Amino acid sequence: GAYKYLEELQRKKQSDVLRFLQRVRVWEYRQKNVIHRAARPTRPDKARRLGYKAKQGFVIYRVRVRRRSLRATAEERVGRRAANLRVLNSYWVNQDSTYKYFEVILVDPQHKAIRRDARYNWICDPVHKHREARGLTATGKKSRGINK
Amino acid sequence: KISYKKGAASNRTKFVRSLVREIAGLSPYERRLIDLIRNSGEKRARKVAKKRLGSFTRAKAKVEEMNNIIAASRRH
Amino acid sequence: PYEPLIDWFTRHEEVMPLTAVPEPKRRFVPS
Amino acid sequence: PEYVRVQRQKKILSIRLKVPPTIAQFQYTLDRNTAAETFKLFNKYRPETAAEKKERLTKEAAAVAEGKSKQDASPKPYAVKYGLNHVVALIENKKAKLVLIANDVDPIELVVFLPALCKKMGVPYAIVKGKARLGTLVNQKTSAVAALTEVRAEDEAALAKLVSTIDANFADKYDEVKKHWGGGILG
Amino acid sequence: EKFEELKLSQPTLKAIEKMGFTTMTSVQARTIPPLLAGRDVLGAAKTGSGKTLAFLIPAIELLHSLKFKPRNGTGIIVITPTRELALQIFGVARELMEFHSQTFGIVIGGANRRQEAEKLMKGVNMLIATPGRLLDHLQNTKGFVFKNLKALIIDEADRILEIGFEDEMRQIIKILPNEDRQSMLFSATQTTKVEDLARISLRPGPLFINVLEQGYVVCDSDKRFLLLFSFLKRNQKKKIIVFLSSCNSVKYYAELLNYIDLPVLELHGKQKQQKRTNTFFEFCNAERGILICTDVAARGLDIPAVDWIIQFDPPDDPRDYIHRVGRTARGTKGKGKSLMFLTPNELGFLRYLKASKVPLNEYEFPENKIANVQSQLEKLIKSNYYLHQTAKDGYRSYLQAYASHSLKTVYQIDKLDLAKVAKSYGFPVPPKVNITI
Amino acid sequence: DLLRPVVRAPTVKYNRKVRAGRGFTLAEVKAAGLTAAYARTIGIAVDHRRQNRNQEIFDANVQRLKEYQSKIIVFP
RNA sequence: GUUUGACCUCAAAUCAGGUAGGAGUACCCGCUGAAAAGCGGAGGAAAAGAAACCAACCGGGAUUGCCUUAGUAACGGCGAGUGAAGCGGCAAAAGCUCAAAUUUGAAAUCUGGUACGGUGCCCGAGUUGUAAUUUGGAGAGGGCAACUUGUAAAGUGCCUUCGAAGAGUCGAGUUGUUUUGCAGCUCUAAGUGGGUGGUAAAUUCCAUCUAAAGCUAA
Repeated sequence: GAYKYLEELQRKKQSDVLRFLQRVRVWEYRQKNVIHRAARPTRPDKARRLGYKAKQGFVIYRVRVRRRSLRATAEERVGRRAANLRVLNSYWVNQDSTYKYFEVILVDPQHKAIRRDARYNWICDPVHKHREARGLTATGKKSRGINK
Repeated sequence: KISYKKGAASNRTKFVRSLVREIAGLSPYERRLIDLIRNSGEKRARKVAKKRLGSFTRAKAKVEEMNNIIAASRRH
Repeated sequence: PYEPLIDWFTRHEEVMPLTAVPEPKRRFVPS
Repeated sequence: PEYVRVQRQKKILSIRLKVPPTIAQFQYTLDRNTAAETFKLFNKYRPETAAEKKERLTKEAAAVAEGKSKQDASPKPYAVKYGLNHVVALIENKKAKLVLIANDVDPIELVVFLPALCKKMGVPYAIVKGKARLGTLVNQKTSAVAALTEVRAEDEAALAKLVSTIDANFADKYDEVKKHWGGGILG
Repeated sequence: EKFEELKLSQPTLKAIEKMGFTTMTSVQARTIPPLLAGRDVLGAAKTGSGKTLAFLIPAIELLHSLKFKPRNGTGIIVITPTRELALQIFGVARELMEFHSQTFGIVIGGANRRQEAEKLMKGVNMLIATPGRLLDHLQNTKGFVFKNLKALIIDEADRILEIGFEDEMRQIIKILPNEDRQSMLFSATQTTKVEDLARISLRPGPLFINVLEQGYVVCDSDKRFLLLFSFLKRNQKKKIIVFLSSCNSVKYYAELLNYIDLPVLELHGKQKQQKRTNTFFEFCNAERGILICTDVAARGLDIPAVDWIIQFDPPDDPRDYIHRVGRTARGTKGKGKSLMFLTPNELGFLRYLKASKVPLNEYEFPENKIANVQSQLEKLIKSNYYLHQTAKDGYRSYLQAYASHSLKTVYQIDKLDLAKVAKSYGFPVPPKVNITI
Repeated sequence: DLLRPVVRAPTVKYNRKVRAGRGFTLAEVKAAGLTAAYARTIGIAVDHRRQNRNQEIFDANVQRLKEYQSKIIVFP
């Protein structure tokens, strides 16, 4: 599958091609708001290994944050904005000297596709509501420093 | 028990990384390091590489990789 | 500055594929 | 509007700044007639729609219905193939006697490797222009890739000659200008 | 005497019966009671006289006597130079051990490292291996049960010395335990370094028993199989034997030709030895048949006076081929014409032929008279899964046999164009094989 | 309660001491002639990250599994 | 062809269906924080949770809580005094799911509407990948052998070939904070790699896991 090639092309970020894509996409997002929706993940490999599935009930938001942690705060922004959505996880996509750009994956527990497909029904439970608020996300656990 | 991650580098992997580094090009510090090699020798090349990096083993790795680039480019 | 990119490794052509996956049964029998 | 302004501002800065030579391999694409005959070739190898699939399925299920049913063996289907990871999968075998790569993909990094991959593998790849038209010939909105492996004898000569043609028009013409930095002129 | 009177386990008796051997060869008769006595020994025997069975029976007797579990130890080690002989020995031993309770495996240069690594992790009670890969196994594999060494064998020491692996067995035997190990070895001839290795190996004092024009067809690498097919069609109704390298190639070509409906007999190691004897019997009695067999499987038995010797695949020991053709010429009063296929990279072999000083004849190939079946071969391979897999296995074993070849100056895998070999087997594109290139 | 391995203790203060463990191994349950997955449905604990390194502990827990198999009657 | 149509993107809905707030807050989880207060978020519990673990043994084996370890180790104008953890006994015990190679001999996936949770038909979503199978304890492909539970699904013995994994991350410099960790700025790797920890009769050895993703009752 092609997603490997995405992974190892992403591995070389400061290379000419990906720095060019960084520098065009940073500007293009700069024209856009602080928070807004993306039609598709710009790093689909990262989204999958963080748990993305391309079907109804998976929402992509691009969040802009000024330079707690920046990733956690960015997650909290969409947490307040999209209360109905539940924050799954986020990842880094782009940055600027003025702002850092992150892509967050949110899941709707109301769409029957998520409510069915018992692989993901677990997020429908009320106990998972606002994981980012309680630091239960990946960055939340990392900042809390919970490991063995 | 030794994890299969431990075993070795598959042919697909060396192929993939060679193809990536080809299509990526050379970074401005790398574009520097090639000229610094060609001009003032591997000693100063290693010094500058280690200053750019943190440790020395990564420095020798980088210098050896870039000598591979220089050799496989100029002669072929 | 800028310089053109060298094609020193693309010019070598491999005569074989990367992976020797054994062909599965289902590709030859009706599904 | 904001987004009309953005999209009109998009494609200006990209040409304003120097695109990497791995890009601008795109938009140095197949000429008019050659794309036209490529699509005429493909339109014989449209994949079966979900609707046609279901019609043949109910037909054959009804054929099994009879007492006095009928049992037969049928040959392989023939169609283009279009899914991205599947397209790369038919590469590294190799099986793609042809691959078409759309130029306009918003995550271009999904496709930047495909030209070099098929170059080194020797698959006769071509950069088609417009993912939507690939979608039209494949019962999809968009495809971004179109690989073909198996071809009937009635088109095999056409396939081979088109392969030589694309080798003449794309690999020969644009390899030296695939080989330079594009863009960089202000707008 | 016979094999069956000697004290043997019932499963070994059944295996011997189903492989059909009742009598023994005289030298094997001399060596067997020594093998039961447990003394070390060196021996001179002709290649393929049944000496493989001669050690397989008493080693399995030892495993009857000890009854140790697969995890407890590995026991018997077998060292054989070439991949072909190792595979033939494995195929001979597979049934003998299938009636018996212990475990078998292969350790060969060119096979997947991970398969054999996992097998060594599980443990193998009868190891059969080539000299080169055993060092890697003993130095790299962890937890491999090695301390036992109930016994060990070397086969045809002259050939390993010719290959140049003497350092490797010195290193191994330094790694090997000795007090539990008992060494038997077989080598038709001997040299001083072979005797040195024997002195290091044989723990007690051993008692030993000691008892022309050629065609060359320079055919380019792809049309050689099809040229064989055409030449075979033209010389139908003449009994002909073809020498290959890999048993897989023999098998695949056999049913390939059977599908094209020309009668063929197959004689390769993987077959059961009774089907082997039967096939040789119908070949000898019919007097008009195509036979496809490996170099060493042919070596192990005498050849009836034949219309054509062809060697399709490269030889294993070219010196033995020169002597074999000499003996065939002086033995078969009926003229047996011998020819070898070649590849344009192989012309060095011809100068080696000039070193043999025997005369040589060029047999020309007309580009007009071509079967033109390659498209049909491609369509068949695309159609049938079974022929697909068998062609792939034969091709894979062909390249692995090239990897195991000794004389590199005459055969370099780099010289060979692999797309074109793949076309020879009927693949447009080479299937990948893990081979060091 | 689920049946458990009798296991050897670590350290030197209790090097002489024997304990109740978590699970046997895959290798040991295979030596029992049954599978770990099916052995779960019977109420036998299984631990995969553990390794068997002592012969006597292994043999004792094997005989323990034999007597467990003997005393159990399973309903279809 | 100045036409028409494929997409992409964006708007607008008194279009259809849902969802967020607020109160309380004894317990729980994050942020902030003085000489606790405050903020944010639930639930009946919550959190954590199946080793990039602990150890050096004759090794142990998710997490959680109690006794002990123990007022010991360690820390501290080594002053005030601060203050653990392995292991062991006990309670209760639970293991699982992704992401990496193709189904390509047929997206096999699913929301919604409609006629009778299900079934049909139709819109759609989706190949920039929904299904099945595989999470390293391996697993996959076939073939042979038997078994055991509509050319149905699953388990085991043997031969051969294959056998794919978390990067602005690891790490390094510096600044602030904290008692080693955390946060910011410059830099940024490798794959028989990497991390951690012992070890010399030292051009050393072997020891132990696999991060940069996720769920899980008691």
